[PDB]
Amino acid sequence: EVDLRDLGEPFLQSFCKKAATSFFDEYGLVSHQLNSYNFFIEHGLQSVFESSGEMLVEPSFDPTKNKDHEWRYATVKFGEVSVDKPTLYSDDKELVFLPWHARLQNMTYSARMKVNVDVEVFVKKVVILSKKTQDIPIGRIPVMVKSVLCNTTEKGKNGESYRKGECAFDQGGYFVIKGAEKVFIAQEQICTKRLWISNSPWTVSYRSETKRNRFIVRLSENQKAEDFKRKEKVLTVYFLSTEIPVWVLFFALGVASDKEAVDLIAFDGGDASITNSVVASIQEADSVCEDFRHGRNALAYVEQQIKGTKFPPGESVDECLSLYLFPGLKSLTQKARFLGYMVKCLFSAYAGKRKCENRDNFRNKRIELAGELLERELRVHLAHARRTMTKAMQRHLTGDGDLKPIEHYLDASIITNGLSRAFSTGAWCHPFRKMERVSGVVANLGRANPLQSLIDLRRTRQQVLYTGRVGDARYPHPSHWGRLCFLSTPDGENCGLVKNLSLLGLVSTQIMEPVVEELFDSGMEELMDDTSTPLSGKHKVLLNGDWVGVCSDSDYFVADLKSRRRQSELPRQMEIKLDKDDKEVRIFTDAGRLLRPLLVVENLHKLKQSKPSKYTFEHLLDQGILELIGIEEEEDCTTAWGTKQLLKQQKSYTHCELDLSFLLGVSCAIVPFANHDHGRRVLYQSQKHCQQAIGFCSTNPNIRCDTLSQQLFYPQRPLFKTMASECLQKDVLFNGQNAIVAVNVHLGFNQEDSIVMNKASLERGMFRSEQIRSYKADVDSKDSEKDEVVQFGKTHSKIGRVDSLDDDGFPFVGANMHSGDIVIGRCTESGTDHSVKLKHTERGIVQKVVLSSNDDGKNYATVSLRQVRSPCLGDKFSSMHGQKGVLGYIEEQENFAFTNQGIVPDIVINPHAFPSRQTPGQLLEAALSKGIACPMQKKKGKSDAYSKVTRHATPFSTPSVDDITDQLHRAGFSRSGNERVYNGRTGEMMRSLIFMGPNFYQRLIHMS
Amino acid sequence: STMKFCRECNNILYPKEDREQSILLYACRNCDHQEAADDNCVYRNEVHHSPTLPRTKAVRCAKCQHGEAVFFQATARGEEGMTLFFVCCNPNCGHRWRE
Amino acid sequence: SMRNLIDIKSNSAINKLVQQIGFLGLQLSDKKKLYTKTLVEDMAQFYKKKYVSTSSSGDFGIVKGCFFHGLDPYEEMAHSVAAREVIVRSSRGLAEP
Amino acid sequence: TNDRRVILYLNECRCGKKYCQENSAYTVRNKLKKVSLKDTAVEFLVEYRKQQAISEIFGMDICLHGHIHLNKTLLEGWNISMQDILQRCEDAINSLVQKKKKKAEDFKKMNLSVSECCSFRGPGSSKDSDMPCLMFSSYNATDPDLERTLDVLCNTIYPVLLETVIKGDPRIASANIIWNSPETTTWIRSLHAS
Ligand SMILES: [Zn+2]
Ligand SMILES: [Zn+2]
Ligand SMILES: [Zn+2]
Repeated sequence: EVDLRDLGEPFLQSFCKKAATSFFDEYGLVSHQLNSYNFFIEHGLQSVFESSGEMLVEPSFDPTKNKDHEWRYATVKFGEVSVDKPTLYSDDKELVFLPWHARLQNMTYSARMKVNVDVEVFVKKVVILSKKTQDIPIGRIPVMVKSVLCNTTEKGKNGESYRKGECAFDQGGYFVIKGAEKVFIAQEQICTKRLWISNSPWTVSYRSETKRNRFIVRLSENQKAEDFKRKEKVLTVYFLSTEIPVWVLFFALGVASDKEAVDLIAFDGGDASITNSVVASIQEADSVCEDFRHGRNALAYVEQQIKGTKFPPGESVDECLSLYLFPGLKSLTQKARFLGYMVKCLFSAYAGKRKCENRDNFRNKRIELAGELLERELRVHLAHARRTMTKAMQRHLTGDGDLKPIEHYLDASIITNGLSRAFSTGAWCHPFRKMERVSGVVANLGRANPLQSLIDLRRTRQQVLYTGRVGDARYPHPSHWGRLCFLSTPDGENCGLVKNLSLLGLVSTQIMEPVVEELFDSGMEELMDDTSTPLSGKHKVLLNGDWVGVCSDSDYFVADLKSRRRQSELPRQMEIKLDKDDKEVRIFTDAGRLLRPLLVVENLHKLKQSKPSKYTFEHLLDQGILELIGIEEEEDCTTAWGTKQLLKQQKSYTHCELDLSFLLGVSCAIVPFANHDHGRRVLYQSQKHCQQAIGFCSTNPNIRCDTLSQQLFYPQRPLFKTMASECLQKDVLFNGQNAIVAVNVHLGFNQEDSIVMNKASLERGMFRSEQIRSYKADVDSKDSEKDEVVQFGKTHSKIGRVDSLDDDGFPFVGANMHSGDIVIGRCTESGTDHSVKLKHTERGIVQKVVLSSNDDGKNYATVSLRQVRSPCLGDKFSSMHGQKGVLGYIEEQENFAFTNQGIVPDIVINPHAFPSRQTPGQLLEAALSKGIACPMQKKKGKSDAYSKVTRHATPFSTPSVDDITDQLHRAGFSRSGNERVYNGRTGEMMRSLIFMGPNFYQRLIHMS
Repeated sequence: STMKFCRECNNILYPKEDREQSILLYACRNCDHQEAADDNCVYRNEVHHSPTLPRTKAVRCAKCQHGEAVFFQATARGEEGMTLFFVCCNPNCGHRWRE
Repeated sequence: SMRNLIDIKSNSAINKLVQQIGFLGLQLSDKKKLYTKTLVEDMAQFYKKKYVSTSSSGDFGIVKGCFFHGLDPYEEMAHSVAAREVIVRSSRGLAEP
Repeated sequence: TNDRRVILYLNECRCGKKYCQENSAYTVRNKLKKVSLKDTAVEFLVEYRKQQAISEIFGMDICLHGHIHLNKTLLEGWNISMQDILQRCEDAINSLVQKKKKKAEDFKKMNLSVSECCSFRGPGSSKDSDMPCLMFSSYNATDPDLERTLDVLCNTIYPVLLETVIKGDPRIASANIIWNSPETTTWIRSLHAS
């Protein structure tokens, strides 16, 4: 089987199709949103609250004895956190709470958090209710739909999935915040826990997002520039102040002598500039302190951490602070070696042997989804809650009054209002500076298509840092291959900053269950506990930017690690990175990389030997035929472009991609012939025109009370097929109808990108839409302040037009509301009208009346009007190729050119549109669909005569011209695509042959 | 300049010369230890740096049928003063001819 | 038909038709001065994607294919950075007139 | 930088000397194109030894001898002599201490450009002394008391030796010979029809 032929291409392409459809069966398309929110609820919520023990020193007074410091210093600490499923907390048997209740009643679909606090303040250091505090209300957190907390997920398909809150098209990765549908956008951050090499002052850097006391080593600063000084290394600012030279921090950590610190760095030898730099470093070192003499003669110069600091890092500023550098390292004999490694990296970057860190290369980037953002916001508002609480505990010095420890001091409304303003306002906390705000986060959720929701749920965003040489921050970088999309993007204020996650892209979540001990079983000798210098030229194995060991012959070691991962013995979300030049191995167990699956070229190919008729995706990840691969790991892999012929030409490949059209986004991958069009046209189609086309809306329109719902009558699917539309099996990814298009000059009405339809086709229902708009009002509870009562009524004294209103204040359910009437009777008892009225351009038949309310009685009213529109002489349409127009002339049927079968076109466009705009994909699509839908003669004998029919216009793997033209020759038509017509006015033969054939067109919103 | 180290303290050596015998000797600064030197160079730098010539495009070459032959000023061993020569930037040329 | 829909003389729309019957041409250079030199150097490096594994003929930035016969994914990406740069250039600024 | 360019036309034909035009094109560049010392160097070696007996000065003011080695092929390529380097270095170091600068380099030596010093290069380079010119000394601190604090003062005049010009005008930033095609496709001219 080592040839890998004899199980050839119809087997392998079938396997790729089955694997891709099983992929979408297991994961779906909103998988990352749900995984990050679920991870937050399962682990990170309890992980946030473990902060401290809440001491309280109560500094008020000391003149007298009865106001000494004799009242007890308190103590209290958090325990478990318990989160309910969301309920509607009414008295008299509280009720279960659903997202459609939240939308129609204008409330927040939120759940209650209860914390198991313990308090054991007890008078024994003067010169208890750990129990009865099991359930303390601490804020209300909102709940994602389809989460592990939403009540619409416990039943799979037909137990009770039909509840009253569902659509068959909805998959639900959104929120509901006071009646509105919110959605996070994925942010983009730098990958910390990695060394970062600048070059303007040469300042190699050990970042840490937590532990805001962490340092950089800078070599390109001389402190003066008079004649010139040699570049010497100063370990610059270390505790947000306090520069030190490098050698004081060597002999503070207990280096024995020199020539081991030169072997700790261990540069090339020679390259005078390096050794001149280090001897200048020593000569700068002894000029500021006489070091290396005692255990305190060098360590005593680490002295600026005491007073010359401006910010003394805690109490006991001594060797206790030596667990503020490098906490992942455990003793000083490794911290000295890691300092030597940092300096070796800096010296290797100076001589042009290691390239500096390119920021816009996406292996240096971690994407923050909803979990980390909720982490950040909740930490901010919890810290404010802790301060507000401890200021409240201190007001009861030396006299109790109200001492019940809980429910008198811990206010839930603080965290409640905080998390509400975070979603509603957009005032999102900055990831670095803990006082300011950022904005380009949670937005609204579009509903015009069911494709606009998919596009709106899969987006990632680079922020604007400063417009002085952003660099390549809006241009596709070769690390986007297979992960983000390199064709579709917005244009305008944020062109290229908001990027679309691809089809087969996935986002890693976290890896728990620590794996330091798991690496020993393939190599991985352990790191020593002394300088000495026994370290050879053996390779280095880092774990999240941390020395945990050293191995040799790594070409076998990473092979064995990948072999343990493919046998489901190491976790699946772990990248194995073998850097052969820098002599280094990196292992990632990180939260927020970008993963995608690939075919592993096995040497046995179990698919031949077994052949079941089913393949679950959990099953194919056990046999190691597929494999989740990140960006780091992929550049060590030579991957073919498909089983088509390309994995059969050679065997120099170690992987294969499933199919090449999965490089694109969710909306760009379904466009026929998409690599034939100019890139600007595909950007148009896949960012704006697909998001605007009129088509499917929902499968339960009785509950969606929103402004301007729209829908066609007869939606369709295209005649052709693409790969992604077949593996997804959503016909809601196509919103338009299969028009027949002929390119010909009309009388002058289709000039300047204008189109001409057929009136007979318009009268049989084609492109007939239907819109529904909703009108809303509100009034206080019933009688309370918690006259200006504008209670919904009639007010019979004939203010405006009241021909259709009933006594309740609202019309009836069959009315024919006119150009300008009264639509809601919101009038008071005696004063003038506050009633809502129609403006100049809204009218239509009443569909339903919905009357809901809020907790404080705030009664809500909803009236929906319905209209039916046929497309008028000012409306806009478009093809699948960014070729849009305006309907300018509606023509009667018997004047069109007709073929010998009597076929008439439905849309006629101008042939001056094609040689300039460079879209031959529309002509190829028309010829393909015309070759599909026609019959096939000579069917008697020798064949079933309908089996060699091409229906696949997959983008990067498309049928040739000879296939299409020989299909049109088989179907009976002319090979050039044309067709002879006769005129509808003179009736004789038009001299020029006309190009006809079906095309999927679209109808766009903002009609006029 | 290779670094040198002390045999007692293993710190870096500092070059230091007393003119009693006209001799160079490396000294340590840590304890008191001194010894006699071997080399000569106290310092070594190798400072750094470890086409923008005019081209024409209307003259015949020898091998390739191109117009280009980059011309720069030279003074060869059989030449005199200011002389020009013509070798095409194509590596097929390889030949240097006089006018 | 092609003699009669296009103005033969104009340079503006006579290369557009060679971009869809002939070949595209030079999609990448370092003189299209909005994307930096680093993008050019690692797009030149990224020609390891079956272009060094199979070939060294042609060059990065040169597309031997046309719109009508289709673009295989590398030169599609190169054409995307070119069209993206034209969008950024003709989109930004423009308040100087 | 638009305020600094000057285009120069050169049309003195002679009619039939056949490449007198292109010889006219480049010699006027040669009088103006700037070359320096810092570009043709390779290394820099100060050394107390090897000139202990060459130090003949009665009070022994002379101990350190900083070589600045060149590369031969660029010094032999552009027809740059070695004695004119001595000329242009000595008069510059005189005419800049005559300028009110300091009294740090008043006793500069600037000995001779020899093209073969000695079998040098203890630290590994392994060449055979090809233009090791400008083997100066710096006896300004007469009877040098401290060896190391005097070596740094032999590294405050190595830059001003590097930054000198050899052949060409000091004021010229560049000069370029270009554009053998005066037709209407290029920039604005004063005449070219001919
Ligand atoms: Zn010593
Ligand atoms: Zn030749
Ligand atoms: Zn020399």
